[PDB]
Amino acid sequence: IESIIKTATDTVKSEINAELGVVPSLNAVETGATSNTEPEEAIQTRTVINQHGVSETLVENFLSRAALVSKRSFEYKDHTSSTADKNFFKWTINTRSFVQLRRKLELFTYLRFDAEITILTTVAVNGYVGLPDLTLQAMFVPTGALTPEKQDSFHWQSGSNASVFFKISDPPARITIPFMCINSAYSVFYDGFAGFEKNGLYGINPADTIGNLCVRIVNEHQPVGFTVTVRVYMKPKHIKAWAPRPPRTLPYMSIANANYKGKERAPNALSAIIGNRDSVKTMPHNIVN
Amino acid sequence: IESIIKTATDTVKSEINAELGVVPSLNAVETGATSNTEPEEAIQTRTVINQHGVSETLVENFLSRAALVSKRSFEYKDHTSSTADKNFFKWTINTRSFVQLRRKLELFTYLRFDAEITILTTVAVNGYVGLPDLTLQAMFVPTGALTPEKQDSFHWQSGSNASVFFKISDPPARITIPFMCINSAYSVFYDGFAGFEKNGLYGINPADTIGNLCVRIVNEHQPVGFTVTVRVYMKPKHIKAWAPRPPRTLPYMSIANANYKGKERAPNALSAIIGNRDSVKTMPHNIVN
Amino acid sequence: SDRVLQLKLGNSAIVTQEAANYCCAYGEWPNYLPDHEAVAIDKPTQPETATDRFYTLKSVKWETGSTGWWWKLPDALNNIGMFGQNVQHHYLYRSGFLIHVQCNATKFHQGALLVVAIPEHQRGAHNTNTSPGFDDIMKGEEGGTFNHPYVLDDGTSLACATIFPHQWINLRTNNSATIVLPWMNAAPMDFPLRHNQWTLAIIPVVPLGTRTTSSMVPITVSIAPMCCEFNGLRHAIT
Amino acid sequence: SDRVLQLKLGNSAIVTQEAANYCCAYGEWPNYLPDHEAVAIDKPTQPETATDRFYTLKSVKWETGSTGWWWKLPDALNNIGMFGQNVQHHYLYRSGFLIHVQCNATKFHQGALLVVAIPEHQRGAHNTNTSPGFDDIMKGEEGGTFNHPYVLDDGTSLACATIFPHQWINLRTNNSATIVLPWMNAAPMDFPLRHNQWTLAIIPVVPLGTRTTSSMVPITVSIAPMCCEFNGLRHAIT
Amino acid sequence: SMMEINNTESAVGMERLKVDISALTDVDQLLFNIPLDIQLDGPLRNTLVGNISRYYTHWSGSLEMTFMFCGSFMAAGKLILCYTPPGGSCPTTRETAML
Amino acid sequence: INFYKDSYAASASKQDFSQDPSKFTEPVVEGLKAAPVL
Amino acid sequence: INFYKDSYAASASKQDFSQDPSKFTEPVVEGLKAAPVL
Amino acid sequence: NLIVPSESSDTCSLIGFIAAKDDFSLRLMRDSPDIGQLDHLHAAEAAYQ
Ligand SMILES: CC(C)Oc1ccc(C(=O)Nc2cccc3c(-c4cnn(CC(F)(F)F)c4)ccnc23)cc1
Ligand SMILES: CC(C)Oc1ccc(C(=O)Nc2cccc3c(-c4cnn(CC(F)(F)F)c4)ccnc23)cc1
Repeated sequence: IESIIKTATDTVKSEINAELGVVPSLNAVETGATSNTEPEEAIQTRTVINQHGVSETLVENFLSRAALVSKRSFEYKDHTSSTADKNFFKWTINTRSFVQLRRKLELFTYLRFDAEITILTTVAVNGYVGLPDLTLQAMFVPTGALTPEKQDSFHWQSGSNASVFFKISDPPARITIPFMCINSAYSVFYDGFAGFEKNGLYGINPADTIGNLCVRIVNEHQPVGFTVTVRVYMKPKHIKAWAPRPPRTLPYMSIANANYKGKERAPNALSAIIGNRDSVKTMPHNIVN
Repeated sequence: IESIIKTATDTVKSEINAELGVVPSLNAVETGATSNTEPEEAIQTRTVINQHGVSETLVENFLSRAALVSKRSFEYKDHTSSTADKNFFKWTINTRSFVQLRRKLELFTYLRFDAEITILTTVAVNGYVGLPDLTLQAMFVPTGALTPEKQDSFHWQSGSNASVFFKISDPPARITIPFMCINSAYSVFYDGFAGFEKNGLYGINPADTIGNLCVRIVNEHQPVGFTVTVRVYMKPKHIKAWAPRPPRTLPYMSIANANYKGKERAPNALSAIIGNRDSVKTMPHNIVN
Repeated sequence: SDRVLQLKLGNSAIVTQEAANYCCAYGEWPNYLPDHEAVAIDKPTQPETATDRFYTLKSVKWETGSTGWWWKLPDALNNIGMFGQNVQHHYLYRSGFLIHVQCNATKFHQGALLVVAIPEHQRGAHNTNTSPGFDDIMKGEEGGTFNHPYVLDDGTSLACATIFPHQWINLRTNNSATIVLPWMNAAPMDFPLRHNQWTLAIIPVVPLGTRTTSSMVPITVSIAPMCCEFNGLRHAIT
Repeated sequence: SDRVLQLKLGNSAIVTQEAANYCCAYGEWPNYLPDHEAVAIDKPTQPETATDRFYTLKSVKWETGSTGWWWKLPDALNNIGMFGQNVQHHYLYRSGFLIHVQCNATKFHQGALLVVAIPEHQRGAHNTNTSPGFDDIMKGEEGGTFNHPYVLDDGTSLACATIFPHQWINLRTNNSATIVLPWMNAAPMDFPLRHNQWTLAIIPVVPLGTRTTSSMVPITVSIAPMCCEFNGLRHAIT
Repeated sequence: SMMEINNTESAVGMERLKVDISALTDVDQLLFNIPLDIQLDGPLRNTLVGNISRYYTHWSGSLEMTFMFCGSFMAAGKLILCYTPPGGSCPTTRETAML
Repeated sequence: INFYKDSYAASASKQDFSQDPSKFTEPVVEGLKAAPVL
Repeated sequence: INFYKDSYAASASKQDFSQDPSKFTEPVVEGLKAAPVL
Repeated sequence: NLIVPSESSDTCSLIGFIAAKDDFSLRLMRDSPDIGQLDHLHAAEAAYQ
């Protein structure tokens, strides 16, 4: 039954028992219920008034911290001879590329949230003359819109796409993206195929497609080359979460799938997740005096 | 009849019909009215309580996003020998030069709006020593006022013209221009001639003339040359719109007229707007398993 | 009193004399889609007892080397009876399921099956970058076998799978498991041929053992769809 | 006002602009079987819009030599859509029918079709003692052609067939006929594969004629089962 | 607004906005089909619903198709117009489309 | 937040949910019924 | 502090202390007593 | 079938139309793929002269 829980539960004092037909420490795991044995039933307890708050394990607090989702470096230079990100890049938006945020998100089956996006830009001189204060444009290109082909293409005029223009000397640029799934929740996992034929992608729900982030330098190139690095952070907020999942153990292989190999030996090998001890009778860090 | 609509309409359940003299799926297109057949009349429906909002298709939201209307590059240098924008330029204000905003505006015959103007400036060193933090002046020169002839002419003293002075290291400069037509609405299209003689321009309403934007660098030239690029964005706001129009299909040719040529082949050729399929019986992306 | 259970749905009934309660996943029960959650506006067909009945799949042999078995829903039932015909003729489907898993042995046998219903059990392949193909996933009535049950074939772990709806069959204690699944999807309905809401998994965490004379020990799976709805009447994809 | 009619059932609709009222056979309307008339005690499936919809049969050419056409119900529909699947999976069936017959031609054409629904149209053979065989009777969707429409292929007469539920298509006047049939049987339900309640017959009492350039003049039959019930869920006979 | 259903080579300009029907000598023949992708370049793109919707990424709700017959007063006929929900191939026979 | 003296300075007015599509869908002098149009 | 017009712009909602762990710990149709489970 | 007399044209035309109903809704505004430019329009430069 649903109730409001702000602090951990109190302990009541308990006495000796000795009752026939009452066995609170016996349980039946086959039902699928977890053990309902209370500490007051297992041992003699004292009264403890418990004041420990539970706010830090709220799903909102557990998930709503900003994490890196995209990092891209490119050359800001005269690109007339290059083969390359020619003063701009396109990113197909995903949340699976950096494992810290990915693993936390994958503790859940369904998530509904708004995304706070922070864009951090940094610049170095190519192998010094000072660092230029560049203007950048980030343009959100949804599904079925045309992406820019060039730094100076007319796609950047952004008649209806959301663009943010920001300087390197500014604080990091920030926008919120609304929860934009065509369903009521994102499918964090998807046991299905994207298309009506058999050749569509496994494991990606088409309902969750965000689109493209296109980022250019707006300045014309300088006589000298720079490396620009863009970092994108996402913070989920206003979060609802459903059906918690067993956590990822094996290293991720791919952003496209759940494929697994494991480490060559324990921990997190396919044959042994926990590191080995000599025997079930060995206490590995036993106190000896 | 006018009513307030915030969400899409609900669907009622419907039963079998079989009524003589009642034929809701039959229509008469020759009247000019669109079909009034409801889904409840065409098929058996269930009840659906519809919660989908309609705010994103408000004319205010559809039009009030900032779009590029002017882009100009010029040399910031000693111009004593040049032929050129000699540290300043004049722009005859128009909204027809960039096709994304133009095509959206041309979905309507008459528009009344205030214009939010954002000015973005960027600088590169000519073919490096760092980038200078220049001061620029933008001056609105209405109809019949004198425009500057030189970077240092006394027109720039701006006794009664609106000027904004802004730095490159600032955020983009922003002002709102009021709705300033001599009529109650701008004429987006104008089936007429500008003058009382026959030689005036076709297709421009004199009532909609805004004036000139004159932009100079206020600094004296440096010993080295820079390219300055100015970008002007307009955002319509407080918008009223009348008489929706069929959209532009063929590429624009000119800012001065609606002249048309089309692409050499479909799509958007003069003979064929939609790309061809083999026959009226061919399903181009047919699902096959 | 919680060891004997009769399940009756349509023209089918199951009795068991050694249950261990039963699981209602997340405390939910199946229900039809209410009007305040509806999307598709055509009137649904609700076939009731024609579809809301137990279908019994082919039994699998529990053997000493067994890694476990899995079946995907609705895929395992998409070709069975009047449920399958409605699946083939309609674009959209919605239902719950009643799952009953059956395994009996002697009082001299030992062994424990984890019986777990996994929502959106998106599989991984082992030791490759290539995603699982259509024929790796879509097994139909036969179902599949676990490659690496210890990581649930998805880089995760068996040990933590008890976060999902489950019972155990412990041959010492019980010969059957029952799980009731609600509709479990982000959308209110789905196309039944390209997405599976639920995977049933049966994994022998304790292997089958005895020193009596050996017999074949089958595991049998019976599944009743519950509150089936279908929308978008069409020809059969079939 | 009685010349324009729209019929809507499930996901299907028919409009006509030249009807001539419509017939409700014996003044009845289709209804479900009430409890005071029920025999079989299992809960019926009532698929509603999945079955209670128009099915359009193959069109037949009206030609100068045509003797007329017939289709038996439920037999003509027993293999079509979700109606056919329920027929194949259930021992027992009950429904009404909505019959719409379609034939248009120019204002320079002439011709009259008697469109008649015959209950228990037990056929005779011509000039033999041997009763009609299974393949003479069971035609399915294609239907049959009349051997001797003047005696209705049963030693009787066409002239008196207007005692049965009927309309006419008179090309001068109307391009469609509609007949609504109730359940018409001595038993409250029947096995759909061995007995036909109704035969639709279309007989050209006045032949097709014109002196304009000839075109193919098809006759099209659309039939909606109404209030379909099925009992005795089984595997498919199929 | 008018669909460009006859988006075929050898239909030029206004010829692309009409479909021509003739008397047939075989029963129940297919006359034409209409692709329903608004995103891809089909008959629906250059329409009022089409052009406005392509400023957006998501859409929901019902569409109406109306057909006006522009033969002579003396022309007669019956057509069947069928919508097939997705999941299989486009139907090529009337007995399939009728479902 | 608007501390400017001219009301045209303000932010956009996204609150007008009034519609009348019948001026474009049904500009017929006699309204359609649910019913032969002609 | 939220002067934006869209409510999705707001700061995070850290106030929902409602829990129901029994949907995960006790999804049994008949609840456990304090008492032989089986 | 289409059935016509000798003095009517043997071939007849359909015009097809589409509209949204009032249950229709649109979301997530984007730049339309139906328009673009690779060059300055004619007389665009002359706005600066
Ligand atoms: C240019 C400016 C104006 O607009 C911008 C728009 C967007 C961004 C940007 O980078 N956004 C994002 C980056 C990474 C992930 C997301 C997701 C997301 C992915 N997956 N999920 C479900 C989950 F978690 F369950 F997997 C949710 C949703 C929306 N945005 C995302 C940056 C800028
Ligand atoms: C220097 C500072 C102090 O003052 C400034 C004043 C103005 C600007 C500037 O660039 N303004 C503008 C640029 C582009 C178009 C317009 C329009 C307009 C054109 N056409 N229409 C009707 C339509 F849409 F229907 F066609 C409306 C109206 C007012 N301004 C405009 C920049 C700065």
